[PDB]
Amino acid sequence: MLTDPIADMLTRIRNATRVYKESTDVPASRFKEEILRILAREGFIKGYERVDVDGKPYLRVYLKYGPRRQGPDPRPEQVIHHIRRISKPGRRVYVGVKEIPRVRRGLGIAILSTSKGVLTDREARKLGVGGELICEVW
Amino acid sequence: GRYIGPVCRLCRREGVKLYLKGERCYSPKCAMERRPYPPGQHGQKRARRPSDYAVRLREKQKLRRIYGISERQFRNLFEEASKKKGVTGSVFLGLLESRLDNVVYRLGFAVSRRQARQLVRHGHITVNGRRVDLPSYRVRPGDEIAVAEKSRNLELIRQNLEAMKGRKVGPWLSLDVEGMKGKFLRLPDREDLALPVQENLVIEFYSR
Amino acid sequence: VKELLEAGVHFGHERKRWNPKFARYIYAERNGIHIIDLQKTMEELERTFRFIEDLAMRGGTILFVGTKKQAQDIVRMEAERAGMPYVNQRWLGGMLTNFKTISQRVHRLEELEALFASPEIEERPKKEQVRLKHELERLQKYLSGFRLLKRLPDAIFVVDPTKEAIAVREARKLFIPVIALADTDSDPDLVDYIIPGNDDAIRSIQLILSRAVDLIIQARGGVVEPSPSYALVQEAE
Amino acid sequence: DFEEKMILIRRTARMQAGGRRFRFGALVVVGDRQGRVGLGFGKAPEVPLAVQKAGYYARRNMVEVPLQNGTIPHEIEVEFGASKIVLKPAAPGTGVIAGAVPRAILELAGVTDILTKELGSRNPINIAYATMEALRQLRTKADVERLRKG
RNA sequence: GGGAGCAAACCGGAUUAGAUACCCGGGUAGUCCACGCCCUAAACGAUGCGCGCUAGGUCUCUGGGUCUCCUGGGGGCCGAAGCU
RNA sequence: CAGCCGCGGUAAUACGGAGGGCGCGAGCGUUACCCGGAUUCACUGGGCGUAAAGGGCGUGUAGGCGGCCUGGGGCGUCCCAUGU
Ligand SMILES: [K+]
Ligand SMILES: [K+]
Ligand SMILES: [K+]
Ligand SMILES: [Mg+2]
Ligand SMILES: [Mg+2]
Ligand SMILES: [Mg+2]
Ligand SMILES: [Mg+2]
Ligand SMILES: [Mg+2]
Ligand SMILES: [Mg+2]
Ligand SMILES: [Mg+2]
Ligand SMILES: [Mg+2]
Ligand SMILES: [Mg+2]
Ligand SMILES: [Mg+2]
Ligand SMILES: [Mg+2]
Ligand SMILES: [Mg+2]
Ligand SMILES: [Mg+2]
Ligand SMILES: [Mg+2]
Ligand SMILES: [Mg+2]
Ligand SMILES: [Mg+2]
Ligand SMILES: [Mg+2]
Ligand SMILES: [Mg+2]
Ligand SMILES: [Mg+2]
Ligand SMILES: [Mg+2]
Ligand SMILES: [Mg+2]
Ligand SMILES: [Mg+2]
Ligand SMILES: [Mg+2]
Ligand SMILES: [Mg+2]
Ligand SMILES: [Mg+2]
Repeated sequence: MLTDPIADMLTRIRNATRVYKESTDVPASRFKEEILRILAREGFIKGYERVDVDGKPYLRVYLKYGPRRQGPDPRPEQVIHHIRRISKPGRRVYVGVKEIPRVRRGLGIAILSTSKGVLTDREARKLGVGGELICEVW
Repeated sequence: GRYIGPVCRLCRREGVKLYLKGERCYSPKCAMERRPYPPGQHGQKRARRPSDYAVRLREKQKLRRIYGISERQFRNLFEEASKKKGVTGSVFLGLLESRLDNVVYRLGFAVSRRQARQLVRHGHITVNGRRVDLPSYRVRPGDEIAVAEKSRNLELIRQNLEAMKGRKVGPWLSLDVEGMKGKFLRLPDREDLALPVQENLVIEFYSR
Repeated sequence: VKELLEAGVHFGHERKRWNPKFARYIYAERNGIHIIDLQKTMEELERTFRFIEDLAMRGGTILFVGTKKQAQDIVRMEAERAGMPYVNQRWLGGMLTNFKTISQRVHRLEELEALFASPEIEERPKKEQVRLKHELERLQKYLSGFRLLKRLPDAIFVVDPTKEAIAVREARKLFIPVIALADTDSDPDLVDYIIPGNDDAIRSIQLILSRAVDLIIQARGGVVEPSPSYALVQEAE
Repeated sequence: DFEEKMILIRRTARMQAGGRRFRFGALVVVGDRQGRVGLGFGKAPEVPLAVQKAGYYARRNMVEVPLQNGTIPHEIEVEFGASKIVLKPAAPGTGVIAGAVPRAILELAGVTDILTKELGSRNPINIAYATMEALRQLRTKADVERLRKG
């Protein structure tokens, strides 16, 4: 079994980029979707589509990178420089609004899920609600 | 108390022109003229390269030595400054220069940094009317820093207000010379100031 | 200019000793051998030639590299054909990278070269006059193409980027770009402007490389007068 | 033009038939003080001859530091050897709150107000070396924008 | 119980300054078996179990298929990214 | 002498003195004690192949942890009001 799907997606992504794949299948949840979705908003992937990989639903996640480089090691800059799961099964994590953290004195995100839905920090903040810190992506 | 010793010899220590004694640490005699090198058996001899500390330290001892004050006294207005809003460095200087034993050296009345001291202490000065015999008095902005018509009629006062005919006053003061008064207008500013010192480095010594 | 349908000289090389990064440039594997998709080749060729063109007409210089004796000569020739240095015998402990000094060679090549000819040739003992003829003889071997080189070169053109990779590796530490005729046995990544197809096999080294020279000369100041190098294809068969 | 500043200089000892065979090494920063910094490690027989060499290597390994008002865009932690360096950026009036190495790299970046911690190996060579690939790493609301853009 | 060969202890023989040892000729417990105890270890990959991910090449064991290729399971070398 | 490192077997900047020098200043120094440095107990924030560190293995009880879709409840969690 999996232990944390989320984790696992994020990782599957951390893993994929780090060697410049084009696009990786993660297997699909509604939640899972909602998260991917935000990466789009903020431009961390190039997006995702639902696919059926032998008859079981997944989520191809078309990652995105910087431009070919100059000098030894022509390897793109990462866009997704950092992705870390925060809440963890059997270590849950909750922020209320005054607590919601500020990611890279401002340059990336936290993803929270709130009773109002999967948001960014600046998203939940404005919207004025707190919740479960999922992850943390610059 | 305060220091009380070879001053135009610290003129010499930091290695930089220090104003403390007046006409003389002024008039080809404060030694940074005659022997710019530092006091003691090892004066001309080359020194090994200041340790990252040393500097940090000197630059403070400088600033202090300058305003004739004790580190105990010194720090307290530091602590104040960092606690206070806005660029710490400045406000230190801000407050330093807000000292009356300075407000008076600034405003001419006596030549020297130590003179405005023993002139305040011995009574001869007033602020707004009331007298103040405390060097450590924190002049705000509004304050008429005066001579006491009581000593007013004195040799050392005439002389030194007479030398102050013609000369100029820091932006943040109005040395009126008729009623021997003198206003203190707004808190001075790093930019407004003279100082032979790297205030940004003084801070750096107290991050210890 | 430019050429089409050169299946009749080249298509692809090397068996299953590949590099998966190359992966994309492969079409399918026939009888365990790999077979490049020239069609992609064509796209790059342009993107690449476009790059030669400009640096040609800028005034600027290519450096050619084959220490491969599988193509040791085509280089010397096609690089003589464009007034452009070549390296041939073996690449060298930092030719570009330590250049300053690999250059102090050419210096004491000239010094020796024209210290022959006539003047004072023999004002010195002889246990030492066939020793110098040796030091020079040697400079002759590998420095010959490295001669016309005076500053750093504004390109590098390689045949086997894997066989010389101490060349490639070098380029980049200095920010110089890399052209190469790289095939499957090699690392696409570290080539800037790539020619997919045969590290090996005269047939194709010729065709390709020589065209590259077509293009250096053409604009710059010359015309298209078939090269004396098709005549060392007929010397393998 | 440039300021040369040199953190440390050391004595590495070789061994030989008949005894010790000494040698020297130098750590150098070069600043413009305006976003350009250099790190040099300079070894050779003679101290001077070292710093010298350091210098030269310095100016070739150049790091272009996006300042932003005496300070850094956004915190980093960086991990060279098990030297770890923590950089966090501050309001003017803060100071150069670092030690030793990581200071006179920022000092010489023309940084003025920033906060540092070292954790792990204290070793300068690496603590400097880290500090660099720390800077080398920073990015700007701009720079970021540019990556994600669509 | 069993006891052929081996072999702690132990008897002798060499050997060395000594030789309570390496060498030698013997030899009891033991080593074997039943049943009960002991629970130790360089009990070692000196690496806890599980699930997911992330280039390859090569050699080997055993299995399936449209069989000098493909696909599964195990042991082994090199090696991408990465770690240290 | 000495906090640690390590100083003295007739050139000791380290012992004792003197000159000078640095720091502070009606104080200054020693002791002891608490935080700190010490991410050296690591929640923020550490480790366990060779540095200290995987349990001889397994079975399995408490406990911890849980795949995909829908619906109800609102214990966790979140927001606002309010009292304290
Ligand atoms: K025996
Ligand atoms: K540890
Ligand atoms: K179990
Ligand atoms: Mg402040
Ligand atoms: Mg580590
Ligand atoms: Mg340590
Ligand atoms: Mg350090
Ligand atoms: Mg028995
Ligand atoms: Mg026997
Ligand atoms: Mg015996
Ligand atoms: Mg079969
Ligand atoms: Mg296997
Ligand atoms: Mg294998
Ligand atoms: Mg590697
Ligand atoms: Mg003592
Ligand atoms: Mg003596
Ligand atoms: Mg001694
Ligand atoms: Mg001492
Ligand atoms: Mg002494
Ligand atoms: Mg602690
Ligand atoms: Mg151990
Ligand atoms: Mg084990
Ligand atoms: Mg163990
Ligand atoms: Mg259970
Ligand atoms: Mg669940
Ligand atoms: Mg529900
Ligand atoms: Mg419900
Ligand atoms: Mg509730």
